[PDB]
Amino acid sequence: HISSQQHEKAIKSYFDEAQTQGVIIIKEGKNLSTYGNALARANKEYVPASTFKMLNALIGLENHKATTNEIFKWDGKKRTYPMWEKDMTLGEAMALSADPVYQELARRTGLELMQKEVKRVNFGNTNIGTQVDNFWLVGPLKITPVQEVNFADDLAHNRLPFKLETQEEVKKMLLIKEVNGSKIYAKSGWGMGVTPQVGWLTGWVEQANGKKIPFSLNLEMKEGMSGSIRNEITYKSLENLGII
Repeated sequence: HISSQQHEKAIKSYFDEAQTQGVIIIKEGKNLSTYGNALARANKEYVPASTFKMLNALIGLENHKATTNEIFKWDGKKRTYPMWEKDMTLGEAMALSADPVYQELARRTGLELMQKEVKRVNFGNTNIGTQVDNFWLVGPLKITPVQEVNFADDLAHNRLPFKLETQEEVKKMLLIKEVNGSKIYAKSGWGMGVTPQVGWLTGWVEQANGKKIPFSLNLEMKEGMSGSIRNEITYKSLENLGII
């Protein structure tokens, strides 16, 4: 079998080769493992960016601000990315990380219920400030990679304080890959406002035999970089560890 010195070296190298700094936390049962080329990022706070869509969806659905088949219409105004200029369900908006749809959901939820719910779930530092529609991009909401992997663990196991059905509905939105009888569920994130910029991929592997292994990748994104680096580093890491 492969030494842990070798696993640690290989996974550090994936971050080194992307010329970034980052950490990937893996949780097996109750045990947290930190890998990568910048381990001390593990308990530093960063903005959640689009990772917050997972919780935005849980809250909106739990509180009847939307259903999973409702179509959010594009209002016809130019959006940052052309793929966002279409009508979509929460689930399609989740896959495209369409922030305008999630901003609409946050506004339906409203600042007051959003604050209560985020406090109730104990997400990150739990502060959302005064603007219901932008608190996940440039503050004041922050969260550590450890807190992200613990949130994933909670969602993967239906332990968050929302109906089981709400959790299943949001989980069905998060399937991003199947790989040898393993399913990967995750939400990506790219905070382009903050400096430096933060990249996330937080989720879990559901293995053939039913076991769920949560992970959170957290790295620095730079002007040169492609978004799929987050996926590539993650898949390479989970494979190196034989998780997938």
